[PDB]
Amino acid sequence: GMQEIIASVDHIKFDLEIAVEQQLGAQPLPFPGMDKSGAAVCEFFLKAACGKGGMCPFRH
Amino acid sequence: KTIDYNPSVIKYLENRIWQRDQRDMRAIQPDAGYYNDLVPPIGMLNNPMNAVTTKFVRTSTNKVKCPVFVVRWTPEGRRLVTGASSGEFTLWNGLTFNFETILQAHDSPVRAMTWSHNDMWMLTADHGGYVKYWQSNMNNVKMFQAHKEAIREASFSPTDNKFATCSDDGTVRIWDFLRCHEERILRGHGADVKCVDWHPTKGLVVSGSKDSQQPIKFWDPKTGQSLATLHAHKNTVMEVKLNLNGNWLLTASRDHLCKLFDIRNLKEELQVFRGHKKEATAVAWHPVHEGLFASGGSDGSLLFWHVGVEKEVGGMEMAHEGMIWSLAWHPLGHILCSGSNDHTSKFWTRNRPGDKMRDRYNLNL
Amino acid sequence: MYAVYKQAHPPTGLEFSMYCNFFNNSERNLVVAGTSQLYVYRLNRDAREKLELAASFSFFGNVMSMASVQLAGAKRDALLLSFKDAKLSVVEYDPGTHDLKTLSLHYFEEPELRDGFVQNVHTPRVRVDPDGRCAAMLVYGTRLVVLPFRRSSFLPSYIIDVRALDEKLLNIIDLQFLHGYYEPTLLILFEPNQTWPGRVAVRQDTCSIVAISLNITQKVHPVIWSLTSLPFDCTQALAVPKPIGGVVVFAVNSLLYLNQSVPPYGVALNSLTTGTTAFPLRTQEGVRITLDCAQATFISYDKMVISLKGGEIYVLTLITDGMRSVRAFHFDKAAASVLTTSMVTMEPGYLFLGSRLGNSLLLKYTEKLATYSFEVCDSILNIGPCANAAVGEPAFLSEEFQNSPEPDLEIVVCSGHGKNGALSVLQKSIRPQVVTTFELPGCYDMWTVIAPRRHGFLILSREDSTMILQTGQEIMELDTSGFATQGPTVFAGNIGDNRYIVQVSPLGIRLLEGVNQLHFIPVDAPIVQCAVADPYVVIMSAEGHVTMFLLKSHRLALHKPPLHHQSKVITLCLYRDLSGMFTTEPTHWCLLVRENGTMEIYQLPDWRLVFLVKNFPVGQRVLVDSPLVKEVLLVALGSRQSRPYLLVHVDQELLIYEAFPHDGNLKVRFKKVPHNINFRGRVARFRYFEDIYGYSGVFICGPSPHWLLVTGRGALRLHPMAIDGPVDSFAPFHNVNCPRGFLYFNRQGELRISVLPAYLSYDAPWPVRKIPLRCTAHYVAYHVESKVYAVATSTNTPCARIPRMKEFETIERDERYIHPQQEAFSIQLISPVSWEAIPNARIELQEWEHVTCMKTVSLRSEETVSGLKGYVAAGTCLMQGEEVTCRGRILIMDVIEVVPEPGQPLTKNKFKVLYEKEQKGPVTALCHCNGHLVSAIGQKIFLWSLRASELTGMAFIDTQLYIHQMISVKNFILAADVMKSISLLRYQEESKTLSLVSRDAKPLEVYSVDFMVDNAQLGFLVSDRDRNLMVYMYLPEAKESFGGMRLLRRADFHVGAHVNTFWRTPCRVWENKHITWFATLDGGIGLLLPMQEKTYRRLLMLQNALTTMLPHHAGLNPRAFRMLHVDNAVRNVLDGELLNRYLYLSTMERSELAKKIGTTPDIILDDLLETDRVTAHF
Ligand SMILES: [Zn+2]
Repeated sequence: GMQEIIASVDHIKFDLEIAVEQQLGAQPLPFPGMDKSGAAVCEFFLKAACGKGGMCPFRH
Repeated sequence: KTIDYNPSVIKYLENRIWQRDQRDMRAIQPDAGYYNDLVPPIGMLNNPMNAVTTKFVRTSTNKVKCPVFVVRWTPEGRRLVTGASSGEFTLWNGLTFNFETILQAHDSPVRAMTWSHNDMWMLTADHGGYVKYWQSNMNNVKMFQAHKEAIREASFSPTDNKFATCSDDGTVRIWDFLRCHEERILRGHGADVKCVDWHPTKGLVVSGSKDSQQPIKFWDPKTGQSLATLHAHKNTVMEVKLNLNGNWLLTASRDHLCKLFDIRNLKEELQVFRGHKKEATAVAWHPVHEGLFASGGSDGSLLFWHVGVEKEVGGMEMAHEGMIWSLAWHPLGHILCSGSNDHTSKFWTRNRPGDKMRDRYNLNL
Repeated sequence: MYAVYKQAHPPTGLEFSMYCNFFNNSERNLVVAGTSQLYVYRLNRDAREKLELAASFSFFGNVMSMASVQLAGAKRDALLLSFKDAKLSVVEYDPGTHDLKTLSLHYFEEPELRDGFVQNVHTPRVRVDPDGRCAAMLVYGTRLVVLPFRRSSFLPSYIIDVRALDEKLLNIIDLQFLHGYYEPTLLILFEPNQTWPGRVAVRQDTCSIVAISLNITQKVHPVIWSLTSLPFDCTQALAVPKPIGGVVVFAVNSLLYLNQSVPPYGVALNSLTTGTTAFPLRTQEGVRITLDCAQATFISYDKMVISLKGGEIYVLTLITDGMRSVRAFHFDKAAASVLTTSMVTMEPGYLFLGSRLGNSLLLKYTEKLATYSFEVCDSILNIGPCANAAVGEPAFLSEEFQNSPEPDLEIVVCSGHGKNGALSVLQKSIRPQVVTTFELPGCYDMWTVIAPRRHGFLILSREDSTMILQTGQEIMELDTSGFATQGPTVFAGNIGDNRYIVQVSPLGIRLLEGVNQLHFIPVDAPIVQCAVADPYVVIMSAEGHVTMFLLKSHRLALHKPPLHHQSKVITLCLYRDLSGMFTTEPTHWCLLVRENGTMEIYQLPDWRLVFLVKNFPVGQRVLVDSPLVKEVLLVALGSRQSRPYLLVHVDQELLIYEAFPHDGNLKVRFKKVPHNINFRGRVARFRYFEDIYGYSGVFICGPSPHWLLVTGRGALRLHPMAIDGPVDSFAPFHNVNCPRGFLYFNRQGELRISVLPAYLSYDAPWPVRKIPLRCTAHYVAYHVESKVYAVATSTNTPCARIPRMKEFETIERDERYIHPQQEAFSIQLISPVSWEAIPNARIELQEWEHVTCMKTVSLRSEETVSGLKGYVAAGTCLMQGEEVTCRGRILIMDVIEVVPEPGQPLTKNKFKVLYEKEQKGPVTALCHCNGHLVSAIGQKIFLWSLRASELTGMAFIDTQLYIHQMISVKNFILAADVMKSISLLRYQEESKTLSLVSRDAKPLEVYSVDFMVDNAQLGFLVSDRDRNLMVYMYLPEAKESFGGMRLLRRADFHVGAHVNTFWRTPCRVWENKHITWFATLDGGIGLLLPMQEKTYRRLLMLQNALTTMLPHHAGLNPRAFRMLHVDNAVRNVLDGELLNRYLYLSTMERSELAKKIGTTPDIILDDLLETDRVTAHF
């Protein structure tokens, strides 16, 4: 048993994981000063490819 | 002192495995020794009487000692927020109901406060006619004036994109949440409008005003055209609350009566809830039990009713020493809060089995 | 996105029981029902007593109440079944079809009857008048449907609103028709002003009884008798039979007898009545019990048998006077038994205890020395509520199968509850235990004979020769004369009474006594098939010629069968009938299939035609008297060969027919048995065997070998055996080295000497070994590096202290005080080698600690060459009432290997606790994420790193009310809330941030969550309280998800059972798919298999056709049942249980249905069989 070994997924690339990596459907953060909360760290900002600054829905 | 719902949830989860429903649930004896056999109201769906919270827990009051108009639970029950006449939000813990934080939110008394269906936004109106937007962390993000007079109540749409406001100007105005732009202005109430409610799923607006000729009106928010007029009460309908089943309209009024209507058939009244010695002001449907709801009064009476029962299933005639403004149920449904004009807010929980109910709120000792 | 649901294991739990005339009015049968399963049993007095399964039916809907009635001039009792919301189906057995016939289905699902209450909490409760004048079904708790019966068999029903009935009957706790009345009198026990335990100080006597006289003709229902001051805790009522009459009302703390004329009589069963009841109650002496959740039935008048919570059995005696007026109660405590959900009295002396919590028991009671003593006569296996399931590797697998590339797995299930809690080991397939292996290429067929109970010879047939192996303490090739070894053999077997041996060759027939040969008469087309049963021996050639041989005292005689050759005979079969089903002591029959497609059964001694099927190969559902069938086998199975079964080989399809009686023609009819067995020198595929490890059955060879076992229970079992691939030949083997084993050839020419494993029982739908624990099994976790199972168990101890906020007050009460049950938890270690618990490997939890979660988790470690280490983690919570702040502990356990204690081999494995510390809140859920432990503590979800013996926190996030279930895959944690649905989380290792990707905004009471893995699509399978399966997808580009913040419901399915545990296995197209398996709380196992879009559309058209043009049991609608929450839906999950009805259809009906749905039967069958094949795990 031990699901990770009998049913391995590491060879599978999920469209769901692609969406979070490329930030699909990342609407601009509304109400400037929203301060957000549970937003993840922006992957694009790490490699300096984030057009939105302060206006992005993700942490920078 | 503490009311921790976790032991009830754990017991429910364990009983959930081997009991099909409450017909397989082992009965709790009316003895003090059976403390760990209690389950949340979701466990006892066939017996709504458990959620008749006539057991006093704590009187939560501010240091300003000012009337409390609206009390609301944080959508995950972690905190409770009270809207006071000083325009402040006071936050109380959902387990040990202690003071946590205080902030000067509005410049005028907070008459309206509601959370979006998604647990992201808290919309609050005030006596000056402004509407404020709030984050889960109590951060203000937007501020605009919706009405030139006092706003009484606001209600959200199922998708939270639109909301309605009721004011003393006699007009109900539909707004766009993202744009803060009014889309329709609804007229037909001759006097101050005291309550507005959005239909839980359907695009319907029910409103209640002081106008005796037009006590309750139904609106079409997209077109802006009134759909029906409901001559329910003869004096200042104070509350309109549509049940989440989308079939029942609950109306409290100054005529000492609470009424229930089937919004599909408004010719007649389903039920009249008599038992308030004085004006009926507050009301709140139970989140878990469909037919159970609690109502407040101007003398301070806090009563409990169930659809289909003539008389009250419970109540406390001296719950508060002033008019009860707002009634808020905990999301789990085991704690009821009450904001009253007596400058205090009180928490009520289910009565523990084996208690001799001889306290000041139930009997005489 | 798209998927199909298949039921791997049917539900085992039972909830309803009655003793009615199911088949005819000359015998009464035990009719029991569970969740969508109906079983009819017979009582066998010879076996000792054992329950024999007589019929079994499945419904597209769960039964909510069951009852029987004899209507008018009827040949059997009709069955009144109720289904959730408002449906009443009247089903009667069909003798001509051996199936359920629906007499009428009544719908009462109108909005006006619901009174605005969208959430239905009142199950439809069907009650029947003892006199059979009417039936009452309480609908929604307020509408009373009265179904009159004519004294065309039914009368138009009317609905009585109990609210507008003189008084206002609210709530309604129970309702029973009373005995001894001129008109149907329904006694309703209700509660006009409801109260609950806790508010009793202000409301005590709330229950009331009202007896209403139902006038059928005038539709008037006046009240004739009423009481109003009954105790609040009344739970159920039982109508006392005619001689005494009245009603016995069960209360939690008291017992009441009520009648129309005499004053009420009641007694207090414990001291808890004081201060909570003003009803006049005497003190019953010597009795300290509780009747809250108790099943009772009347074995006779003035005596009642009551099964309490905890399983205790009491005999309640109604002590009366000369005027039949109850004046006292006598309680006698009999032996304890299983936790039961229903009770019924069989033939006098027998009492069946239906149970969905542990095995249902059939009891026998005898008067002792008044008093009675109970003994267990039978037991129906029940894998109870599957709280949790663990997948693990079996400890013993043959070295031959060690190198198989498909993993060997078993399912261990936490089943039962309380005293009936147990561990169930579940394996779908049979794994042979190979003793020794022979490599004998060129042998295509085998036969094993009995030499003058033990098998003495093994006959093997080659292309042009024959190998004879003599079996004893050693197996050596027999080169001596006597056996025809110069050519291939058609058949070899035992003739007479296992005293002689018969060997068939294409040249002729010979008789053999051990190694000696008696005589050899040539037989002349060459022989291709022979059938042997008793002295009668039939021979079939290649051109269809039939020759018969009789063993005349011993010598084989010649008798030409008189048969007109209208059509060429293509296959033959012989059958000995020991149970007298073939009525028109042993009798002999010959089953014969002709070329034109007609099956003919003859009486063997005289060859008289008694049975004929006009179109046999098409596979008709029911065979009634008057292509290219390859093999037929007619055998009687069960106890004393009671159940005749027909196995047919035709065009890559297997047909199983169950013979049932139906009245000079054979008074027998055959009903097709649904199955999922795929068939895609004349070697017989069907090998009948008796006594392989005590089991009688038939082995089916081919691409998918299966075991067809029927024991004395009478239930057909079909267990696959594919660990060694396709099997060509099979034979039983009873030897000194192979005791009661079997014998078969692998497709590589290898010969296996193998026996059935002993630790499993094959009398169940799955080979199962149920390990009693005497306590409640909560969670099971399998360790891989130690190959053991960790189980969290709890037992009930009497509570003596009350925590206060921390002080404890001792509960000081009276002697007649019922102490509350306190659960004490322990973690056990179970060895799969011997399924007994490992000694000294038990960890005891604290006094009030409750194990809320226990999982095996892979965490990062430096000592292991791989990243992960795989510990076992447990989360606890100190339940000490709502007045005390609940906090929990995290228990990280490692199972180590130590030197075994002398004389105790199992002591090699022992727990090593690395982390046991108090947390900052209740630990409610656990999982792992990339080697990090994820714990839901309170209203936040934390992520820990295990290094040394201390957990370091990495990231946390605020979450919903109460997270109970939580699973993760690839840094994506899926957390479920008790009533605020599911939430998707993401962990970024570089930034150490836990973030909420999306969540379902709509409220949902979630039971358990899993993942639906496709080639590239990741779903979120969700189970809810409303018995539904939901698949959620993260679709940021979709418009419904505003910004990727709303999880979108993409697939919907209503499984009629609650699901609490999930697991996934890879497919056995299908490139990167994983089957999502689940075990229901009703004892069933199901799977959800992802599927391609085009295949889904084709199978959906097939499903719609099956729903529309096929009648169903009880008249229920398969589509409506599978609709979500009906008792905004996205029907993207197919019903394999409904799709399986295409396999059960004949080739004809399949052809017309394929023509209607615009495709072809071969394509539909390929899709269905591929779905069946990819899910053949365990
Ligand atoms: Zn960014």
